[PDB]
Amino acid sequence: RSRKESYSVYVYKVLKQVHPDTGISSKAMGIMNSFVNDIFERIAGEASRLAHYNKRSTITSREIQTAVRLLLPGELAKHAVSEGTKAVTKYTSA
Amino acid sequence: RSRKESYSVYVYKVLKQVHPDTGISSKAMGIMNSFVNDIFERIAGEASRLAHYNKRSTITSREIQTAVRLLLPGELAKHAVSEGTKAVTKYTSA
Amino acid sequence: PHRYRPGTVALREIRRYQKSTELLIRKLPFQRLVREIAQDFKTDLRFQSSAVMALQEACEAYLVGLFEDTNLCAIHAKRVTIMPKDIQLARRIRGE
Amino acid sequence: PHRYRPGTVALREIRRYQKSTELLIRKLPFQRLVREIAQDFKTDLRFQSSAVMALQEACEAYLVGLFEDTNLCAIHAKRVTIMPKDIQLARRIRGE
Amino acid sequence: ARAKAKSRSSRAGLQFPVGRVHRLLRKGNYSERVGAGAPVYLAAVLEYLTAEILELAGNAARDNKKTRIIPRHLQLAIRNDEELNKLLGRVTIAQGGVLPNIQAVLLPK
Amino acid sequence: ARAKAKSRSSRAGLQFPVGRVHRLLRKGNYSERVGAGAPVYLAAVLEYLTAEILELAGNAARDNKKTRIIPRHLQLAIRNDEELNKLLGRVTIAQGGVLPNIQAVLLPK
Amino acid sequence: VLRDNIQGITKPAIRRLARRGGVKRISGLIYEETRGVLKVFLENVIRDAVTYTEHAKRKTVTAMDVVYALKRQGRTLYGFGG
Amino acid sequence: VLRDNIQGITKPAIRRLARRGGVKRISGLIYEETRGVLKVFLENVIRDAVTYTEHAKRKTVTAMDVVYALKRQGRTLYGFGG
DNA sequence: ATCACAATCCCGGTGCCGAGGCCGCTCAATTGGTCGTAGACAGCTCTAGCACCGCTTAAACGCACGTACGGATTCCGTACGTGCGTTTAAGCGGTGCTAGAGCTGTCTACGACCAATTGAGCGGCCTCGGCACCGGGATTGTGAT
DNA sequence: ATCACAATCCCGGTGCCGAGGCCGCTCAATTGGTCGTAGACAGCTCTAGCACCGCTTAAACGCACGTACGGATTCCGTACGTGCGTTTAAGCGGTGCTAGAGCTGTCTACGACCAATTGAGCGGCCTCGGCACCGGGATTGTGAT
Repeated sequence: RSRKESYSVYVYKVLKQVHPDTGISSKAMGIMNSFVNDIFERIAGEASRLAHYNKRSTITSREIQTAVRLLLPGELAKHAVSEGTKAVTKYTSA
Repeated sequence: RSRKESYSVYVYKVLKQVHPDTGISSKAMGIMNSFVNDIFERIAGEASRLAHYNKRSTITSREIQTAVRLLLPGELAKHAVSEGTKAVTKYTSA
Repeated sequence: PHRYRPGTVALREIRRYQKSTELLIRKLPFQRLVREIAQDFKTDLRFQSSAVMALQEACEAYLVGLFEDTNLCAIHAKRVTIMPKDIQLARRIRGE
Repeated sequence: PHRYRPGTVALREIRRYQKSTELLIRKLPFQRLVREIAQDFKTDLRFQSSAVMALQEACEAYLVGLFEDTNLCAIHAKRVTIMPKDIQLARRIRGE
Repeated sequence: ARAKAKSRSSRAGLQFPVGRVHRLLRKGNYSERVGAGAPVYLAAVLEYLTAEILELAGNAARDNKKTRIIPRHLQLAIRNDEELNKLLGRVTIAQGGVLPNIQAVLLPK
Repeated sequence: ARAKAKSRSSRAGLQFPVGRVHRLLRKGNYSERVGAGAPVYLAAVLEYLTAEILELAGNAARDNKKTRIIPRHLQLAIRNDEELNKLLGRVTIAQGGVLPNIQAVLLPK
Repeated sequence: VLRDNIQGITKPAIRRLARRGGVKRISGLIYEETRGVLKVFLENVIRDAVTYTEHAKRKTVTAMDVVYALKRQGRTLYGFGG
Repeated sequence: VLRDNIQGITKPAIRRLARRGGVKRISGLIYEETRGVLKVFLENVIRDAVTYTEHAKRKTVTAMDVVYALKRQGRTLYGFGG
C-alpha cells in the first residue's frame, strides 16, 4: 500500500498554538483535512483563471492575493491578505 | 490589433444544413459563440478532473464521453454520445 | 366617461411586457447609479459603454426573476398583492 | 391518567433532535433502498460500507434542510402544519 | 512529394474544426497530454448541440413569420424545451425576454 | 561543503508546509509556471483560516465542557460565525447536526 | 431483485427528520410526498456515482465516487475524504 | 461626487419589471424594498468587476470584467463576449 | 343579449441599415520522420464485501380518545388602480479634449532542470486518560384544582 | 397560587476505546550551478471615454375617485397528537467464501517535437433585401344598458 499524505500534523501544530490544552478527535481531523483541500482548490482554480484572462503563463503572489479577495468575504479577506503579505515579506528578507 | 477568432463560420454552416433559407442576426451569432465556449469549458473541465481522479496524464475520448454523460441531461446525453462515437469511428477508418 | 375596472389594465400590461424584450429602466439614471456605487471601491474609474449595458441586462433579469418567485409566495398566502414579506421569503429560500 | 396537551411532546422532540447528531433513518432499510435504485444503472454492483454511510449523511442533511424551508412556507400562510403544497413551493423557489 | 493536406474535420465528417479544438485543449492547462480522438469527440458533441438549438430557434422564427433568427427566438427555443432549459438553467440571454405566463388565479372570473 | 538546509516554511514563519504546497501547485495543471512567492502566500492563507476555525471550535468545546474537539463543535463554530457561514455555505459537515432554532410562532402562548 | 424498499423509510423516521428541521405539526399526506422527493434525490446522486465507478473500470462504488458526485451537484460533503 | 441616485429607479420602472414578472397588484411598500435589493445585487457584482480591473492594472471597467464577475457569482450572461 | 368604445392585429407602401457575399493575405493546420513514455496487460496477493445464522430487545404499527387547528363565511374600511393635467429630464446629435490601452523592441530578474543529500512525515505499536454508561438525587416546567 | 407529576439535568464511580506519544526509514524537500525566456519598462499611436450645449417630446409626478382586496371575527368539524399493547425486524456477533482491487514488470501503441508548406479563416468593402415605420381598416374583447 502506497503512503497517504494529509495536513494532520500541521493542523495539530496550529491547534496547540491557539488552544494548548485542547485535543481533537480523528473524525474532526478528517473534517479539517477536507476543509484545507477544499479551500486550496478554490484559490488555485481562481488564480489559474486569472492568469488565463490576462494572458500570463505564471501564477504569482499577485494572482493568489486577487483570488483571495474574490473568494473570501469581508473581514476574513482583509486579515488573510495581511497574513499572506507579511509571510512573503519575511520570506524575502531571509 | 491582433486577429480575433470565433465559431461564427462553423455555426453558419450548421444553420444552412438544418434551415437552408434562414439567416441569423449579429447579436444572435454572439449568443451562439458564447454558448459554444461555455459548453467547451464545462466538458474540458470535467474531463480534466476525471483524469486527475484516476491518476492519468492524458485526456482521451473515454474522458470526453464520461464528461458528456455527467453534464448533459437524459436524451441529450444519449444522442451526443452516439454522434461522438460515430465521428471517432469514421475518423479512425480514414 | 369610459373607465376600465381595476386589474383590467394591469393584465393588459402583463401581456404587453412579456412579449417584448426592451430594457425597462431608463438608461441615464441607471448609469449614474453604477458610477455612484463604484466610487466606494476605486476613485476616478472609467466605464466602457458595453460594461454598463451588461450590468443593466443582468440587473433587470435578476429583478424579473425575483418578482416571479415573489408572486408565487403571495398566491401561496391566498393573496393577489405582493408585499415586502413575500420578497423576504423568496430571498431566504433562494439563499440570498 | 396524566396526558400532555397536543404540541407539548412535539416541542420536546424538537429540542431533543436539534441538540443531537445521530442519523434518524434505520441503517439496514436505507441500504436496501440504495441497492434497489442502483440496479437500474448497473447490475451486480458492490458498495463500500463508507459509500452507503456517505449517501445517508447527505440524504438526511438534504431532507432536514428541506423541512426548515417547508416550515417557513407554512408559517407564511399563517399555518403551523406543513402540507404537500409547502414542500412544492420550497422546491420550486430553490430551482429543483 | 508529400500528399495533399486534407482536414481532420473532413476525415471525421464534421463541420466544426477539429484542429482548432485540439489546440484549445492543449493550451487550456487541462492535462499534460491530449489524445487524438478527444478533439474529434468534442467537436462532434459541440456541433450536435449547436444543431439542436438552431433547429428549434429556426422553427420559432418561422412561427413569428421572420426570416432571421434573433436573440428572442433563441430564448423561446431554449425555455420551451425541457432538456435545453435544464442545460442552460443558470444562463441569461441578453435581449431574450421571458416566456408568456400568467398565473391562472389572476385571470378574470 | 554546502550550507545546512532550512525549510521554506521556517523562512516564512509558518506552520503549514511551503514546499508541499509548491509541489501541489505544479502538478495540479493550474499554469505552466509557478512563482516563488505563490506557495508562501497560499500556505499563510490556509494557516490563517485553519486557526480561525480551531479557535472558535475550541471555545465551543469548552462551552460544552469537553477537552476534545468533535465534528459537532466545528459545526457550531461555523454556523454561529457569519463570515465562515458564508464561506462554507454549501458544505455538509458529517455528524454535525443543526443549530437549535425554534420559530417563535410555534412556542406556547 | 429488490422491490418496494421505499416503504422502509417509515413514518416515525420522517417525523424525526421534520423535528430536527423545527416542524411542530405534520399533515398526513407529507409522508408519501417526502418518499418521492428522497427517491428523486437518491437517483440523481447514485447515477453520477456509478458513472465515476464505470469510468474507473471498477465494480465497487467507493466513498470517493459518492463525494465526487455530491460535489458536482453543489452539495459538498466533509468527512469521507473530500 | 454623485449622491442619491437610487431614487432614479422610479416607481413606474419597478412596476414595469413586476409586470414582466407576471405581477397583477403591488403594495405601496414594494418600491423601497426593491431599491434595497437592487443596491445589494449591484454592490456585489461591481466589487468583483473592479477587482478584475485592478488586477489587470487598468483604469477602465470593461464588459469582460462584468461577464467574469457575473459568471463567478453563478449568473452566466450570454451576449457580451462570454 | 346588445350597443358603444378603446386597444390591438393586420395589410400595404417604402425607406434604411444590416446581413450576406466577395477578395487579399497571413497565420496556423497538416504531413512526414524521430523518439520518449504512458498505459495495457498477464499474473499474484490479500482484503474487504457478501451471504448466512442466531439472538435480543428497540422500534414500528394499529387503535381509541379528544383537542385545537384549518377552512368557510361575513363584514368593513383601507389602500391601490385608473385616468388626467402639468412639469421635468432622458435621449439624441454634434464637438472638443485627452486619458489610457494596445503594440514594439530590449533587457534582466526569475523560474525550470538536474544531481546529491539529509531530514521530515508516515506507518506501526504502546499505553494514559477523556468520554460513555449506569445509578441516584435534585430541579423544573406542565397540567389539572 | 398550589400540588402531584413526568422529564430532564447534574453528580459520582468504573471500564474502555481512542487519542497522544515514540521509532525508523524512506521518500521528498533543499542546495547549488546553468540556462532560457516571461515579463517589466520606456515610448508611441490612436481609440474611445468624458464633459458640454441645445432641443424634443416621452415619461414621471401629483391628485381625485371609487372599487375590491386584505384583514378581523366567528364557528365548526375534520384531522392529527398522545398514549398503550403487541408484533415485527433492526442491530450485533461470528463465520465462511470469493470477487475484485491494488500492486509488478514489460513491451508496444501512441503522443510530443520540429521543419516547410499551403489552404483555411479573418479583416475590409459593397450592395441586396429583410425589417422597421407610418397610415388606415377590421376586428375583439370590455363595460354599462
